[PDB]
Formats: sequence, structure tokens, C-alpha cells
Amino acid sequence: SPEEQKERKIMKLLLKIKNGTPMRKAALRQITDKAREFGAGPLFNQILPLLMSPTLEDQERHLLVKVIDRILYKLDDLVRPYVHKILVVIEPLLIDEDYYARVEGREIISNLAKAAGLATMISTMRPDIDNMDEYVRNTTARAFAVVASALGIPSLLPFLKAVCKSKKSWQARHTGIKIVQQIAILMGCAILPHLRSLVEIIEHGLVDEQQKVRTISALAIAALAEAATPYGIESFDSVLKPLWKGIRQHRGKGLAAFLKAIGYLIPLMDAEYANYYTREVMLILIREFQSPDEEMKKIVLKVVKQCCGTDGVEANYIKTEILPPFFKHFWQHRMALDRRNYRQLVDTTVELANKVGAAEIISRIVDDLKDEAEQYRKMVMETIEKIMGNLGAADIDHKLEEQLIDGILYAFQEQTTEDSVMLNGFGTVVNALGKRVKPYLPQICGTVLWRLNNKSAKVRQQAADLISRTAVVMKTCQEEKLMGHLGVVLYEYLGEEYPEVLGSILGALKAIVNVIGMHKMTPPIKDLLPRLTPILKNRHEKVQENCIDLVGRIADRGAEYVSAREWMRICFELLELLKAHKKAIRRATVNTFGYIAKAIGPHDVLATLLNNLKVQERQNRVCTTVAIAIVAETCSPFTVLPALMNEYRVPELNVQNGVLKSLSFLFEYIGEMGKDYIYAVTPLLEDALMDRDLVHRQTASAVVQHMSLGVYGFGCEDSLNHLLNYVWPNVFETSPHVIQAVMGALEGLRVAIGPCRMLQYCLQGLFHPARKVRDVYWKIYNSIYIGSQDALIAHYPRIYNDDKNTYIRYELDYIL
Amino acid sequence: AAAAARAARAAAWRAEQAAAA
Amino acid sequence: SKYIGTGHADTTKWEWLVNQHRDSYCSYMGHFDLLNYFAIAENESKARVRFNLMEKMLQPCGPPADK
Amino acid sequence: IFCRKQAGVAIGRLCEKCDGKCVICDSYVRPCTLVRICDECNYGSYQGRCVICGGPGVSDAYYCKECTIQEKDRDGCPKIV
RNA sequence: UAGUAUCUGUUCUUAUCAGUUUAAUAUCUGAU
RNA sequence: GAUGAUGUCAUACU
Ligand SMILES: *C[C@]1(O)C[C@@](C)(OC)O[C@H](/C=C/C(C)=C/C[C@@H]2O[C@H](C)[C@H](NC(=O)/C=C\[C@H](C)OC(C)=O)C[C@@H]2C)[C@H]1O
Ligand SMILES: [Zn+2]
Ligand SMILES: [Zn+2]
Ligand SMILES: [Zn+2]
Repeated sequence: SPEEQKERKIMKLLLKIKNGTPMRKAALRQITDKAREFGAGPLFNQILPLLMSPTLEDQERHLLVKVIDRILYKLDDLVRPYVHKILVVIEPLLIDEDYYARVEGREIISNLAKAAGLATMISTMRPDIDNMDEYVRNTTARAFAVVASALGIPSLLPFLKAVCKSKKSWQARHTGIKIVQQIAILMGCAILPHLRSLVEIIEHGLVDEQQKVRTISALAIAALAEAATPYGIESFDSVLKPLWKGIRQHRGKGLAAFLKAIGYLIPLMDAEYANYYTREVMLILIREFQSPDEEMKKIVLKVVKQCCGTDGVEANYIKTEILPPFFKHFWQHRMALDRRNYRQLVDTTVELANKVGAAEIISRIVDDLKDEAEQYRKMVMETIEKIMGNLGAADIDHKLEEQLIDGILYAFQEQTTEDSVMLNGFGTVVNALGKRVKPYLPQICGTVLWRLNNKSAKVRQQAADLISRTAVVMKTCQEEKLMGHLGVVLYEYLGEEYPEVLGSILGALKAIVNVIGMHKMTPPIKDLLPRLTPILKNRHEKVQENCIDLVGRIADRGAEYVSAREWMRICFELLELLKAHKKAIRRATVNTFGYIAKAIGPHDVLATLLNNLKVQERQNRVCTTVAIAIVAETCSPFTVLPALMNEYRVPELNVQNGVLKSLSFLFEYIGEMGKDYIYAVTPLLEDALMDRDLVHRQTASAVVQHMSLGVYGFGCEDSLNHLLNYVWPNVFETSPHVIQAVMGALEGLRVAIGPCRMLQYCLQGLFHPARKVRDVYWKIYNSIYIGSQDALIAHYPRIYNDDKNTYIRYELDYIL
Repeated sequence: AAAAARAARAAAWRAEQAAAA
Repeated sequence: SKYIGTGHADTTKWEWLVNQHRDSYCSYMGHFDLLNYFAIAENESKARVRFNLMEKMLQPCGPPADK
Repeated sequence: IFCRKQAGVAIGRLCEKCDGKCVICDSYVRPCTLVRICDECNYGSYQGRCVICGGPGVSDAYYCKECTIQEKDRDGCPKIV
């Protein structure tokens, strides 16, 4: 049949779309163009089971949604007889947990709305306005909100005006107000031009006889206010008197919705009305403070967070009226056993301290730092952490300081679990106190040492982490003897078998060396570093990073007490770690190798590296190459280039390729520092660019590229022009890695010498008789043009007119 | 060999780094 | 290849110079001081100069040649 | 092999295997400018994935200093297809 | 593992035009 | 003084 043929062709096309490579583009283009010929019938009849297939993958869903979009755009009024069925098929997608599923549902529905028009959408969706099932009404409300987003809010405004005032049933009014709420939630700040109209349309519902209509009206007001933040308060004038009166009558979840609406309305107001209104609602709020139902308590907590964050509500009012019942009724051990209440109360209390002052809030809870309930201790400690991280410790006096010290000491001592919150809290409080924790530092380090001697290694790891976090303040407090004792105990704990704790211990040792110094360190460096030498072959990345950083700092500021042979051994062990996958270990390795190279002479380590360069001919040769570059960047390059170039005179070729690769990476790595060494390496590059071996030409072109990009804008134009004369003749080379390196060199030279010189090299062969020459030169011209389109205007040659066309750019020939 | 003069080379490098700074 | 103004081994002189002239005209309309110079040379407003260059963008080198 | 669509507000990512590498020229020297990718390459289940392998992303992708000098950061979405 | 390079071997009537192609040869296709 | 092209060679480097 022709319908069966249509079905088979559509099936083949969809198959080419889902599984094809291109093919997808062509098939997509043809199914939109042939949409009206196929008809909405077979198309949607086959698409809907595929769209709701349980085994479809996400990107396949995106592809099919794009197909739907294209076929919908050309098929406008032909989709109308099937809109209702499309709706019944699609609306479970609008409540799916996947966010992208809901976005694709809204996009499909909006495309459907714009293809079929507002009329058929209202005519289609009206019989379900008063349906008994709540979820069908919820789906229709979301669908109407997306339809409003598609066609514009004013287009759907009269329908809402009619539905929200329907005399026949409260269900229609409920659905219309829910439509308004979903419009707010979906469109955000875009609802602002019609916010007044929506509020005027729904405001009557607040005094309705049905409770659910009042609740959905308050929730819609809250959604409109949240979407309008921080604008549009004037548009709410007409809603102010109902809600404010409603909370003096309603109780329960209705009162909760009304207060939530009020709490979202207050931050939109100016100072005077915010003050007046929050004074008007604080009595009802404080009354609801002791409610047993948890959703009400969460909503009122959110509302107090909102209203205390509004300009106009003075700090003294919050001090005298809000703070005592809040702290008396909310800070109890029952609420700490649920995560949401925990987090919400913490953020609310931090915002309160943000407005009324840090000390005012901190002094009311420090003693609870010594409660036996460990979860309560964790909650109060987290609260103090966030408050003190925002504002500091400048507001805290001596008495509250001692209270804080005693509380954190007790909380840290009576610890049975490896809480990272206790570690971060201790660290940030001590580091925020600064030089003020000086009198309390003996007992504190005693407790750290206590936890450093705990039987379980995770507690030890936490103690070492605390040491690292607090070493700087302990230094500025001048207590170097306890720090030295801590270094001695950690050095005695360096044979620890568990890698993460050992890494934390090494980090603590790095902190202790950074604060005490290398001369007064206990144990001596001459005993410390050989103990660190076998730890470098450990496989865990944390131990590796920490130990490498420690060795690097030792080599940076205390290499006096260590012989050169031990440092060469460290360098030999360190060379292999330059090819690690983790960038932190590579960075630490670079830093540490640089510190060692700076500390010791260049000659011996450079000799070892050149020996390695010649005797490897394998993958770690590039490792050796990186090490040479590190030496050149950290130490001075005039200590490397003489010996490197004298080793180049050996005629074994493979060593020369190694020298060239080393120079390439060296110049790329040192960048701007190479500007004083172009002349020094110019003869070797002259030799290599004219050598018979083509690998030499490719690597030398790489050196030229890295050089030209590194010295860009520092006046090396003549040396690069000279090297350009040796780089250029290789543009006809056939080997891909070679011509690729040549083009890279040409691009670097375009940057460094300028597009005008490169264009001057280009113009003869752009219209050369040979097609191969034209291919090469037009490739180069394309690269120059893409990189330097606007500059070439000044560099094009004078092309004279002929008998047919004008080729002179006369404007540039103007002379005032 | 080089191992006997390694300490002398390190001392010369330290002297050069002190004189350069 | 998809960038307008680039070329290849079969690029004709007319197309190349048409690309050059269009690039140059757009550059004049971008670089304020070039257009300033051109508006000082003739006695025309900057808007008139912009209009003239835009009318020149259609066929800056005249009609093309055959083959 | 490059997507080369018009990049948007999405930030390109790199996996733990290629952390710190330049997506254009494969160099590990001197990252410079943050990588932006097209919206299609970051849509849906693709968000936060490595711009080279499509695996989990753990760090922000960067163009090296040499690529930004040569304006190779202005050529479009560098997600490898 | 399968890619490149270097030696060895071969490398096509000292008989004439046209066509494809080539920068030009070369190659290929027809006639004498 | 114009050294190219090919494979059954054979030999080296990735
Ligand atoms: C995306 C990937 O291509 C995926 C994969 C599997 O590709 C094969 O793995 C790639 C990772 C390759 C690595 C880590 C290679 C090691 C290299 O080591 C040499 C010696 C180079 N090292 C440096 O440049 C080292 C330090 C530099 C100076 O400093 C910094 C901070 O990098 C480069 C490679 C790291 C992966 O990319
Ligand atoms: Zn992309
Ligand atoms: Zn990856
Ligand atoms: Zn790069």
C-alpha cells in the first residue's frame, strides 16, 4: 500500500537518524521538507511509541526531539486532530526526575503550541480543567505554563481571567492559579511586564471559601515574588491587604503558605515598609516557632532568613525581639538528627550573624561546643566556621575567645569519629585568631600531639592536617620549640605503612620546615633527607606529591647541609616522575627539580642528563629533555647551552636529533627568557635546517616555531628572518610530520616576524604555473589569511587595472 | 675523577651565585 | 575553506582581488581613522563615506570575466 | 575531527589522564585561556565531560599560551568528535 | 607488531602525428 | 652535470 510504503520509508529514515553517522543531516533535512506529504498521521503514529520507548538513551532522545521540532515547524495546522492524543502521550514527561527530560518535554509542547495555535490548545485542554485526578490537573497546569511561554503571557491572559473566576467549580480556579504559579516558576524574571496583570487576575482567590484555592493562591504569590526578585513590589500593592489579614485567621498549612508568600514579598520592599511589615509579622512567626510539624518549621526558618536579610530591618530589633526565642526554640538537639533542618538552620544563623554582627550570634552558642551530643557539637562548630569565615575574628573579645578555645579543645578531645568538619573548624578558628591564640597554643599542641599518638591512623592523619593548617599562625606566635618537637614526633612516625596518613605527615613536615627554618630544625637536615629518599618510590600520589614538595623546599632554602651526591641521587629518582598523569605531581616535580638545580651546580647534573640523552634513545629521553629545560628555566641557560652544543659535534646523528628536540622543548618552556640566546643557537639551527636528514629538518622547524612564539615582540626579527630563509625551501616536502612541522614553524614565524614578510614570501607562487606549487602556496596563504586577515590590507601588492576590471585600491592612494 | 671535584664545583657554583646576587 | 575570502589553486585573479577589495572596504569601515582620512580627502560626511563603501561592496572590481 | 561549532557559555573539561594538556597542540607548557565549548557538546549527559575522550572531567580545559598567541582559541568548539 | 628510509636487481622501439593529462616531460588512448 | 619510478630484494629507524 502507499501508506505502508510511507511507513517503511519513514522507518528507514528514522533508522538512518538514530544509528547513522552527514547521513543524519540529510535525513533530517528531507523529513522536514516531506512532512506535509507524509502527513501528521503516520509520522506521529510511529514517533510516539519510539519517543516513549523505555530503552532509549539520552542523546537519542535529543536527536528524536530535534527531528520532532523540524517536522513540526513545517507541519503547522495539520497537527491539530492529534494534539490531544499527543498530549495524553507526552505529559508524563513533564514530571520526570531528569531535568533534561523536562526541558525536552517543554520544548516539544511549546513547538506543538506554536504549530497548532492557542485556539486548539484551549479547546483541547478545557475538558480536563475540572478532572478529579490531581496529577492530570498538575500536568495540564505545567503544559499551560509552557504554552504561555511559547505564545506569550498576554495571549493566554483572557483564558486565565475566565477560568480563575469560574462559578461552576473550585477545581478550575485551582488549576488556573496553579498555571500562574508554574508560569512564574518557569519564566523567572521574564514575567515582570505582566506580573501586575497576573496578580490582579489571581488576587481574589485569597478570600475564597475553599481552603485549597487560598493555599494555591499564596503559593502562586510566593512563586511570582521569587521570580520577580528583586523588582516589582509596586505590582503587589493590591495583594498586600488580603494576605496580611489572612494570617490573622488561618492556621496550619494555609498559614504556612501565606507566611511563605509574605517572606518572599518582604525583600522586594523599601526600608520603611519592610520594617513595618516585618514588625507586623514577627509575632505570628515567633508563635509558629514552636510548631511540631517539620514543614512549617522549615518554611518559617526560610522566612526568618529572608526577612533578616532585608535592608530596613534594623539590627537592634532582631537583637531584642527575634534572637532570644529563635535561639531558645530552634537550637535544640532534636533538630540536629535531620540533614535538611541542620543545613537550613546553619545557613539561617550565618545570615543572621551576617546582618546583626558576628559576636552577637557567636556568644550565644559557644558553650554548646561542650555538649556531650557529638552531632550537636558538629552543628555548632559548622555554624561557627561559616560565620567566622565570612567576618573574621576582629569582633571577638577576650572572654569569648577563651570560651571558643575551651569549646574547640573539648570538642576536639572528645572525638570518636574522623570528622573533617572538626579538622577544618579547628584550623580556621586558630588561623583566624592569628597572633591571639598565642597563650592557648601549649595545650592545643598538646592535644594535637595527643591525637598524633592515637592508636588509629586516621586520627593521626587529621592531627597532621591540623598541624599543616595551623603552622603559619604558630610561627607568628613564636613557639618554635613545640613545633620542633612536633617535627621530631612526625619524623619518628615516618615509617607509617598507610599512605594517606603518611602523606599528611609529610605535608605537616613541610609546614614545620616552612615555619621553623632549616638551620634550627630538629632533626637535622642531614638525617631528615636520607630518610625521605626511599619514600619517593611509593605509588600513592598524595605521599609522592607531599614528599616531592618537602624535598623541594629543603633544596630551596636549606641545601647547605646536604652533599651534591645525595642531590644527584634525588634527581635520578625524580627524572622518571616527570611523565605522571596527575598534574600536581608533575608540577611539584618540576618545582623540586628546579630547586635542586638552583641549589647545586649545573655542570654535574647537566653532564648526567646529556649522558642519559645519548644512551637512552627511548621514551624517557623526552623526560630527560624536560629536565634540561627545567635546568635552563630555573638556573641560567648560559650554564647549559655551551656544554649542550659541544656535545652536538659528535657524528652519531641520533644524539643530534635529541639535542634538537631538547632545544625545541627548552625554548617552548622558557619562553621570553630565550630572547638573549637566539644568536647563540642560530649556527646549530643553520646546520640542522640544511642537513641531509629530514628528521633534522622537522625537529629544527619545531625549534623555530617554539622560538618565534617565545620571543614574539622582543626585537628578534632579523635572526628569525635568517632562520626563515632556511625553513622556507622545505615547503615542498611530502612527509606529513615534516610538512606539518614546517607549517607550524611558518605560523610561529607569521606571529613573530609579521604577516607582511610571510605574504612577501607567498606572492610569487600563488599563481605559479605548477599546480603543486599553487597548492602549497595557497595553503600557506590560507593560514596567513585566517590568522592575519585585517593586517594583510596594508600588505597586499599593487595590482594594476586592466581593460575590463578595476583592481586599484584608490582610497589608499589618497594624499592630503 | 669528577667525584673528587664535585664538592669543589658545588662550592664554585655557590660562590658564583653569591657573587651574582 | 568555509571562511569567505580564502582561496585555492584554482582561484582567479578577479575573485582574489574582489576578496581583497571587500576585505579592504570592511577594514576601512572598521578602522575609524582610515575612514576619517577618507572623509577628509573628499568633502563628504562619514555616513556618506560608509554608504559609498557599502554600495561598492556589491561589485568592487566590476563584472567578472568569462571562462 | 574537531567539532568547530560556535562555542557558548559551557566550560570545557579534561579528564584525570590529560589534566593540564592543551587540547589544540598537545603541549603541557603554560596554560593561558579557559576553553569554551558549543552547547550541543555540553547538552544533556555530556555536561562536564572530557573534551578529548568524553570521560569524566576533573579539571578545566585550557588552551596553551602558544595557541592563544596564535589566536587558536577563536576557531570554535574544540571537542573532538 | 606495520610505516618509512638506504643498498642490490629491473626500469619498456635513436621509427612518425593526434586526443586525455602534465608547469613541461612522463603515463594512457588511436592512427601511420 | 641533471639518479627519477617499481619490487621478490636484503639492511636499518620508529
Ligand atoms: C588525553 C590523553 O592523550 C590520553 C592518553 C591515554 O593518551 C595516550 O594519555 C595521555 C597522557 C600522557 C602523558 C601523561 C604523557 C607523559 C608526558 O611526559 C613527558 C615527559 C612530558 N612531561 C612534561 O611536559 C612535564 C612537565 C611540564 C614541564 O610541567 C607541567 C606542569 O606539565 C609530557 C607528558 C606529561 C593524555 O594526555
Ligand atoms: Zn562542540
Ligand atoms: Zn580525557
Ligand atoms: Zn596549544
